Amino acid sequence: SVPSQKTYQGSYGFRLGFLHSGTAKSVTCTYSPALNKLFCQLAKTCPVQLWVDSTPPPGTRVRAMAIYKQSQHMTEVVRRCPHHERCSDSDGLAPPQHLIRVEGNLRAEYLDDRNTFRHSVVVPSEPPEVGSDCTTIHYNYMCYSSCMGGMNRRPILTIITLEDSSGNLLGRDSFEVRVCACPGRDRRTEEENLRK
Ligand SMILES: CCn1c2ccc(CNC)cc2c2ccc(-c3cscn3)cc21
Ligand SMILES: [Zn+2]
Repeated sequence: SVPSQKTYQGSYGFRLGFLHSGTAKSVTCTYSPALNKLFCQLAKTCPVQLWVDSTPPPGTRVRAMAIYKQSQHMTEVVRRCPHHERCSDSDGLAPPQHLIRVEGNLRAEYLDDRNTFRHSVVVPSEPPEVGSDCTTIHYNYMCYSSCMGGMNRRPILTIITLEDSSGNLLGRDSFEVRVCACPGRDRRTEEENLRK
């Protein structure tokens, strides 16, 4: 009923990484290590790095799923709001209900769980491009945290799982997400609040 969010590096040493994008008013996506929280604008590119200490097998996959952070809402499926699920902004692959999309990966697959009704998007694990030290997946979040009838200002977490070809767990990481109009300003505010 509630997927695990326990960090788990597993046998391959799996974990996420994030760019250092700053907090200027014009930034479209920025990650706060002190809050373990990503702030991004609606439907904008969010680069998420994948790191491992050793090479996983061919057919390893990487899945992303959103859940509500608060206890009283964890059982509710995170989905796009009644407006955005009907705004015909499909990319041809992502179902219009899904909050999380993968940008620019034709091997992305979108799951509606037959049992939990939860949504997820999964791509094959790939080695870094020649000359890079990690692999990057580009995610888009397709509703605002504030969207009425949808997330309705409730905070969410993204859970990233490394999986084998059967879907068995190999590694797990997670981060909070706020989809908002001004990520740089809101990251500065929430970090100030944390210190105060
Ligand atoms: C998880 C992304 N990633 C890395 C990230 C980071 C690194 C470390 N670079 C210093 C290596 C890999 C890596 C190697 C192989 C595969 C792979 C082969 S067949 C399927 N997936 C994937 C890899
Ligand atoms: Zn919405």
